Amino acid sequence: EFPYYLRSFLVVLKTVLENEDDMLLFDEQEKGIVTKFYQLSATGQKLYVRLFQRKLSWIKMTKLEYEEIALDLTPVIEELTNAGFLQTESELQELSEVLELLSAPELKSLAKTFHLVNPNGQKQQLVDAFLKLAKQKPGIGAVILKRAKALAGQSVRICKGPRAVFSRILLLFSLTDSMEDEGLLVNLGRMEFPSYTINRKTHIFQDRDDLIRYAAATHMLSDISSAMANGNWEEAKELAQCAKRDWNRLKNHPSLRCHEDLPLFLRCFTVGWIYTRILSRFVEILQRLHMYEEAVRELESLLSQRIYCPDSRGRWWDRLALNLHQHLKRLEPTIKCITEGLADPEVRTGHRLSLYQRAVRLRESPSCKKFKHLFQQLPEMAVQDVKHVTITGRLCSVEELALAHYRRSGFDQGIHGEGSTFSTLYGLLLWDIIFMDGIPDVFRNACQAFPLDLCTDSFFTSRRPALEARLQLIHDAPEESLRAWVAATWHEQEGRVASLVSWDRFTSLQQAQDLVSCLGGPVLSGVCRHLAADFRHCRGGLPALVVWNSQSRHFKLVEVKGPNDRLSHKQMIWLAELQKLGAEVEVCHVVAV
Amino acid sequence: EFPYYLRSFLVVLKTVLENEDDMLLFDEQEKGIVTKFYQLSATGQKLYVRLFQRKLSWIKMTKLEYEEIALDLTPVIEELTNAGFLQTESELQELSEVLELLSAPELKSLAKTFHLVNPNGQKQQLVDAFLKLAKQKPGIGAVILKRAKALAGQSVRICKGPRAVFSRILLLFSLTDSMEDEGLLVNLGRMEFPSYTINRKTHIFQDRDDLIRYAAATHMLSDISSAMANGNWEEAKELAQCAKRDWNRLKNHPSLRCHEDLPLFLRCFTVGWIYTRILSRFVEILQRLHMYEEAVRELESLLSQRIYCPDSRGRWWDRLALNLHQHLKRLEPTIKCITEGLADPEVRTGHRLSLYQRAVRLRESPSCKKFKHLFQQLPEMAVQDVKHVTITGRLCSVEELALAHYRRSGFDQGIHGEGSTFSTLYGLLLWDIIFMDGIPDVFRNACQAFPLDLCTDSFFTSRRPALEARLQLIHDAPEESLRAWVAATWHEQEGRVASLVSWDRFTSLQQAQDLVSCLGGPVLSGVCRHLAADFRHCRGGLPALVVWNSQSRHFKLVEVKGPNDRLSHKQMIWLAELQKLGAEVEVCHVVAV
DNA sequence: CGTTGCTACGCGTGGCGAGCCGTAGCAACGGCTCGCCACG
Repeated sequence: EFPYYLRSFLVVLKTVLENEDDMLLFDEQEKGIVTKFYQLSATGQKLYVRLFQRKLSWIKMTKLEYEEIALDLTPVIEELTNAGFLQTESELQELSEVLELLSAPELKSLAKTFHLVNPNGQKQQLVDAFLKLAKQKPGIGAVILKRAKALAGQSVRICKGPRAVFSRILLLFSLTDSMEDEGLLVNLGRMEFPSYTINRKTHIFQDRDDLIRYAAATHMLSDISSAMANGNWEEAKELAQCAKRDWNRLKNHPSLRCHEDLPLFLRCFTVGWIYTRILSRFVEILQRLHMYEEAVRELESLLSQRIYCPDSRGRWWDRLALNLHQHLKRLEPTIKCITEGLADPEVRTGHRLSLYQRAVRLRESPSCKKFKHLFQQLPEMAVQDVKHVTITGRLCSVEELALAHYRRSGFDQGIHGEGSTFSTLYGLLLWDIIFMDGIPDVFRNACQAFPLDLCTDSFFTSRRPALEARLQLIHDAPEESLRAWVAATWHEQEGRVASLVSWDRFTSLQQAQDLVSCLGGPVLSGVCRHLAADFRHCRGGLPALVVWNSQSRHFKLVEVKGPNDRLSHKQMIWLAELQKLGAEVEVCHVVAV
Repeated sequence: EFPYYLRSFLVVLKTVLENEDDMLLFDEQEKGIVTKFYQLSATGQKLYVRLFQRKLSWIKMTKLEYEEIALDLTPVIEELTNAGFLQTESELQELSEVLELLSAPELKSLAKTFHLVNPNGQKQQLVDAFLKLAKQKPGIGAVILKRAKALAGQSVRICKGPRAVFSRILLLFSLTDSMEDEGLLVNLGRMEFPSYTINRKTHIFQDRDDLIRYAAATHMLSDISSAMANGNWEEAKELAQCAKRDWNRLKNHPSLRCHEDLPLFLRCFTVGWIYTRILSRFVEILQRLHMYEEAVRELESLLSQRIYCPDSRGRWWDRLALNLHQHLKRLEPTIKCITEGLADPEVRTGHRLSLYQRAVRLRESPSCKKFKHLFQQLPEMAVQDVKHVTITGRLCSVEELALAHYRRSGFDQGIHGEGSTFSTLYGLLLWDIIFMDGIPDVFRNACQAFPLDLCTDSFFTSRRPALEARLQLIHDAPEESLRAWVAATWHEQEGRVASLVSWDRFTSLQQAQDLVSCLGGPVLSGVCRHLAADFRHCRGGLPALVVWNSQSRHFKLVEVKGPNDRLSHKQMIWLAELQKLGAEVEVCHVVAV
């Protein structure tokens, strides 16, 4: 009667409409369209949202079925058409769009009609043949168009004007979903968020145009990503080349100056940052296509600016070196690269370790004896040793095999939760700081699962005195404090959606209390500090497993590796860090059976 | 020249005289008195009605002033006296009546005259002293009488014979005004009533005597009510005890058998029903006087019969339990009471909830562990949860504060109209059914504001097919239908007095149309069904407020509660019902500032 | 309900009447607040 998708869609409109500065990014005709949506019947609102969620393409009217809305959709379609929200096949004027609308038999039929060869050819071959055939001013395109429409019959499509309005509203509601591909899910009407106070101070978008350019970059990034994921690297390349063309064409626009003044945790919500991300995928595409030459200039270009994606610099330096070392075989620029990279303070310890490791390799083979004078800068960056055990396989999940073995070794409890285990404890012990008042712009509407600066260096620096006082309080805390604090947060917040916290990670509050008792205050303090100080990079390197003996309270943090799986650099940096806090860590290899 | 009070008085006489069966309830001398009234001059008719509206007591002739009738009333008084309509002080023969007529100085003067002590005592003390002094066959009463009359001077009083004739005529004209205290206002000459056709089939009063007994019960109920309202509970008790004596003295009279055969919506216009109401106030009086013992037998007596005031049974059961539980502290009869009450199908959901709530309380404390075997009958009567918000106070009207807050929350429209808002919409959407032909005895003269069965279960059952067809038609109605129907009734009936409909509740037809558009057909259908099916009990529990956003058409039904105000059971039953129809409901608490 | 001077003793509203040689008891006194009823 009042279905979820409509409810959730209504929440988003309400939120965005509520904020006057966001509303200044739309003109009067655009606001008028939201009004028109509100003036639709209920059955009309339901169909529009069911169609708005679908891929933007034409749909045959005989394929439209939503029994829960109406047994015959025709008058609803009619309402939406009169209101300017759907268009009918009278406005279907693009040959590609209609060729996309036909089934396989129909395309074949049309093919025979125009005497195409290979009519039993695949759809994409037919589509391609027809469009070429249409390129014979003016062309026979018009005739292929009318005959295809005769076949397709009555059809509707979501109009693009109104759709783009809702599209930008959606963007405004959840900015952290825009670059999510590579911080709007169904429950939105029903999920309870944490409490905090909205506090805005800074404009992200300079004007209506700024938002529109932002949104177009977003869609392009989404397009390119889609292509790459399906292995369509050639299409992925051309899309990236166009995106590349739009970006230079836009550089030195006055709006960019204002973007540069935003703090990093807002700056990721700007057009330039998005094109930088686009350029970064461009690198991967060039490599898949073996264009290692071209990949290197793009890397050097990315690294030559310092306004966008500083987080990415380590990945860039490391890939630049790899291309220089291996595919280009240029030994002296490679040394230069590693040394610049090592000097770059944005590079976190993982890539740093990776860069250094490559230096050692280069300094120690016939190929580079002569460059010896370029290796004296080398830091003494070392990472401490861990213990490795092996267990035999079975026919199954490698973590579950590990868990069974540690239960045989006296560790009757165990959790396979990766980073979520610690991040959940972090969440439970530091909730009121994660969600504290007084930090401008980190909470911009009432539907966030985290403060916007969470995954940014300024999270810690903006809450430093409270953090310093809380981490000291944890480090010294006796068991009973630890158990109590966890219970407090658990009791007061259970169910509330906080991105750090998985309410189902533990089998119960008691299990979580038992775990914090075994880990103890110093260890917990150490891990919470790392997560607060540098959450992106810490969450990823943490051991698969935590196991413990409920009698002795002996615990081990265990990383599990099956055949052909080894430690990444991140994992090596964090097993050592954990070891430094005095936790016992172990790597468990499952061997082929 | 032709003043309102006379016009209205003339309308009543005309109506009643017009009906021959009503006229059979008066004898020839009584009809003769109406004739004599008609034979009075105009100035005579005006004075009589101005005196008939006044309290029945003696009036000093030097206090009579009606300049608009005559600058000297003497010959008019003379006309009314000759005609037998007023009596003069020659017939003032009751010591109490004359002691009531004297001012404060005069009573003091008389007091000194008869050597009363405390002559500076209050009037009621003097009045009481004189009447005691008169009790010294025969007594000195005669002497106090003559000396008081010497002081009071020329005085007149409305004669009781003719007055009681007009009194019964008034009763006959508007029977729903008789029990109104606890369904004859000035405009009567000028108010336009709805259209409908008179259709009588059943005699309410068996004869002249029946009507007279009915009227005397009415006056007693009015007396007792007056007493209670002024906190004269002791006088209220004695009046009730006499009334109690008259009722038993009357039980098994043959006229009662005919009253029992009347449908409920006429049966309320009978002597027995009135004494039942009298007995019900008797309960409240006994409690005010802390006679909780006696209150309980009266309750048990009321509940032991099923012919009168079935509507009241829930109130009775609930008060019986309260007296048993709290003041008598009898735990086992209390359980019995609640269980009988819960079994009583006359008890509506409000008192039902109240009864159950008391059961839970009794089943869950040391006092009643042992009675566990008496609690197994317990129904699973549950009532769903609502949302509660709080806002800060200001120095002002709690509903107006709420309205200001919801305007801040984006609800630019709002109405504080309680039940009248919905009942007005009900009225506008169902007018021609509320006033339809074909239901015998619901329209008995041309001056009714509602069908007589309106507030009775038989309203719905007597119009069920038309109601079922109309509520289905509303449930499915598109916005444009809703707006149109409301406009139709508004246009055709505006001004006509219908008790359900407040022509001033909305600021205009358009506001009402905008509201019905936001509420939508299903919700409206749900509320109209409740009001049709059970109008007494539904109108009272409805939220103070309806607020809405004119753009999104989001609406909320809001109940407002200031300090020390909480939800009644009725309100809890109807917030849930509204919630069931999918309306969004909210309780707004204003907190002390 | 004060202040004080003398006597005796040792249904929603507005208008307006009613109410409130010292020392202890009481009646008059006005300003003020309340309740009742007529009225539209």
